[PDB]
Amino acid sequence: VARKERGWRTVFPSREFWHRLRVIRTQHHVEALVEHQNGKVVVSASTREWAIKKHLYSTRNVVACESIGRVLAQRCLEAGINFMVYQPTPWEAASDSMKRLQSAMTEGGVVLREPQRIYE
Amino acid sequence: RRTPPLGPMPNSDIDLSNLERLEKYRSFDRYRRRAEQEAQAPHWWRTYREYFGEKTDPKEKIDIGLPPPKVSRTQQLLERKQAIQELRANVEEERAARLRTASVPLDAVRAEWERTCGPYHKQRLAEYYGLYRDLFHGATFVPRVPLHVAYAVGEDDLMPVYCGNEVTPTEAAQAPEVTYEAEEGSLWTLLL
Amino acid sequence: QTGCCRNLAANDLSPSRIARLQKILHSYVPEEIRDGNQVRVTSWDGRKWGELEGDTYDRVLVDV
Amino acid sequence: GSPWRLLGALCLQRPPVVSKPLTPLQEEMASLLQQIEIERSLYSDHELRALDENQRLAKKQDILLAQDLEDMWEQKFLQFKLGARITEADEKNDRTSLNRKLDRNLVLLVREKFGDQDVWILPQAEWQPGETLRGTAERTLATLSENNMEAKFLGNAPCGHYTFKFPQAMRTESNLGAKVFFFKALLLTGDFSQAGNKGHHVWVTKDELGDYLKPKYLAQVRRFVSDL
Amino acid sequence: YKTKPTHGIGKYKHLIKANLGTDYEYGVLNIHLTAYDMTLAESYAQYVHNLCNSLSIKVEESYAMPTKTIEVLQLQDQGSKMLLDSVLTTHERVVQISGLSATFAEIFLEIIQSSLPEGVRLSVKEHTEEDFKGRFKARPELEELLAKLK
Amino acid sequence: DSSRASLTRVHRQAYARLYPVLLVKQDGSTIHIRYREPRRMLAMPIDLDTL
Amino acid sequence: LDKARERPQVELTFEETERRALLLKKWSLYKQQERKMERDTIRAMLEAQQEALEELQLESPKLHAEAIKRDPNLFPFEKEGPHYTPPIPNYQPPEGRYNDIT
RNA sequence: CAGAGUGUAGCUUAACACAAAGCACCCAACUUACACUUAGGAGAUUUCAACUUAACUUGACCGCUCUGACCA
Repeated sequence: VARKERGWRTVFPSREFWHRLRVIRTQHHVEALVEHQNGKVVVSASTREWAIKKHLYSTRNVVACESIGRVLAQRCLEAGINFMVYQPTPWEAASDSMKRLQSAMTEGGVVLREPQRIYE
Repeated sequence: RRTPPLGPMPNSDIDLSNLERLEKYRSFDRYRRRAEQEAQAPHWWRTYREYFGEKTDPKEKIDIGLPPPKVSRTQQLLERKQAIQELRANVEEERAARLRTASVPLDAVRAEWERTCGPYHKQRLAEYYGLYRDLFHGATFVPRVPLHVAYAVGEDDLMPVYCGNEVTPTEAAQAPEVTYEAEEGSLWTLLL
Repeated sequence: QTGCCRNLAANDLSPSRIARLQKILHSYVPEEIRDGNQVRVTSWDGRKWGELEGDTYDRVLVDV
Repeated sequence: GSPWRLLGALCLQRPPVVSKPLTPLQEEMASLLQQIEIERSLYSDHELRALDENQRLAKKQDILLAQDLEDMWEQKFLQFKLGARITEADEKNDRTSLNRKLDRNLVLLVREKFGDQDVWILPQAEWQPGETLRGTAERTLATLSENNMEAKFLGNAPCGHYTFKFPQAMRTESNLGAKVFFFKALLLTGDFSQAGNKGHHVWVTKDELGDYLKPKYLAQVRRFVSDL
Repeated sequence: YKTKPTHGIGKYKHLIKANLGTDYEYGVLNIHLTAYDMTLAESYAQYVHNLCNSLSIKVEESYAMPTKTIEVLQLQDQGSKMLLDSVLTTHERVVQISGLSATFAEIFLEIIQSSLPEGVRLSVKEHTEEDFKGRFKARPELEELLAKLK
Repeated sequence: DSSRASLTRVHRQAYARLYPVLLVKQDGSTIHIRYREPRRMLAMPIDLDTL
Repeated sequence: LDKARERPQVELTFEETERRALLLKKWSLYKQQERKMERDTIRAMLEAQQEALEELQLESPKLHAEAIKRDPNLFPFEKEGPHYTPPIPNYQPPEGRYNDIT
């Protein structure tokens, strides 16, 4: 029943959500962020931490991206977050690493679509 | 009538003389990353954060938690670099990484996560729910000692409570199981 | 129809005549050829083409 | 005037005549490129020729077969002898002949006598009024003993500088020191005569350039001399 | 608003772009790469195109020249009639650069000739006088040019 | 170095097989090129007209 | 366009695929050093060239302006690639004829 | 040769600690080529100590630069 920040039809990305799955992949490390619409970050999962780095041969491969999603999906259930939006670019959507990250979140119990707001 | 600006112009630093010999973005992603950085910077003009961003006091929120543990960075880094080389030494790990068949154990990662950066993530997660805002009126504390609380449902199942997970009152009808790592002779106080 | 022209510059001063040209090309020539810059349909004075584009085209057809 | 003498040096270099041999890692990659190329290419006119003949011969007017034609080409190649990539001068270590080290670039060195002592340096000539600094470097070729060579000068700016001072013996207010400017050029064609070779000049690479040059002089030359 | 101190914050066209060779720089250079192997000619032009960008040198255009087919005829054994032996195809690649300093020309020329593979010919000629730079123009490009005259 | 960009392959989707062959010039020099047939060496003859 | 020129695609063994895969990763590092050496080579030439010009300007300002000017005689510049074998001093090529198709 | 100065892979006033980061660079695919993107690769604290967190502070050691000496 909480209102979503609708609008921003002429800019990307949109704002009509409560939580947004934002993935930041750098030259060496890959970081996935789950943040609220207000800008506050809910939970984070990145390859920079020693917890995941010690189990990854490479932090910049497809395996690292899939591994971040599996770890993040477990943390999303712990945090109580079950629904979030994913807003990738057309080339990022076609990328193989992002496809496995989406599968990891879905297999982790997280739905990549938020339910529509109830107005009445 | 023209009024001089109250501050530097957004694109004033760019030199228009040698415009042809300047590196361009050449991509959408490069501009987006630069666009996000400036959107998080204060400006002298009216901005979205001014009307919609959550106002915060200039005073830094005080800390009432335990002092941080003392860790030797040089010794800690030395072991990590050696472990990576040994992991990269094995050709099976590279083949699994190249064939995209490898995976990480979630339980082992969380156990190491719970001790290294678990308290810091929980503190940030607690702030989202406004626990520090309500319980301590904004005062924050790092949960240095992890707390394990789980409710006994039936005789074999357990419902752990990590941070804000959904728990029904039926599962919370009785006192849960409370465990934590502590030294002998110390005194503690539980609160719900 | 010849298919020998990679880039075309069709200019007529009257927009009404130009609008007829677009419909004729649309009805006959498939959109894929007209999709790119291969066919450029503009409505300007032909006297400008003697200065704006000098020595650009090898074959010029002038029906005044 | 100034107490520093202007000398126009010249850096004549011989471009490689033969390609540098491939490294062991390059050999594996080059063979890989050929193997990938075959697997992603269609049958040629000759490969289709072999298939047609084999099917026809299996059932049973082409006089020359595909396999027979390949044999003729192989025999002709064996009769032809390739030129020696490693020349006799490399075996003899004769650093005066351009035929040596065709794979690597060569640097010309001439031995001149200063202060009753022989020092190997690049050819150089003192600058003169009413002449460009580059033009003095071109004059160095004319001063060479019995040389018939054509050099291609690249640009007009000097490629380096070396500074030295007299060892308190010839040091004077009018003559305090000198500054040499290095001009690089490419040896298109020609070579020196057979009158004098060993004591006159040598041709050495960058790796073996330190044997003749001084430690201070070698440092300034290795900056504008590459070893690619 | 114009009277507001934040006037002009949305201006962007002054950050967007709307040949003569001086005595210090070379105006137009055409780097012709002739080789009988098509892969070698394409690869060297690709290396030069990457090299020019790394050195902050503008590349105007990268294109190819029409293939020239040359038949090789050899005298028959103990005869007088010419017989076909082989056919060689001549491939040429052109990389056009502009904005090269006179001082940097010596360094650039040495780098390319050192990296020139076997069987590939290097040919750089000053073709700025030839001009004939007839290129098809897009509508947004052409519209701005007409507005200047109007 | 001449090997800066010499080691390459055919960048075509459809093409016939090519072989590494030697091209003997009018001065005896040889270069490596690609020929349709597996002829290990080729020698360019001197033209009679250019005399 | 005929499909009769197509060749059968023989399956690649795991050892062959492993050999190719490990070869490409080592080839990427090999080419990185060649660029690094070439990058430093250009800088070494450029740094010495600029410093030499500075010394020439103080010694003679007029000669400094003459060197920095362009060289019209430099272009056009022609250069041929290396060969596989050195030219034979005593070689008589066979007779022949050339025909050009355009 | 001393004399001063200086020090994280190319760059950075990145490095509170949870961690040695970001960018640039390198290969391949795609492109005539570039660029974009995808898929991959290589990386650094000069070295030892100081009550310890110390890439950070103090010297020592060590690596470069700079002015004279030395110099053809």
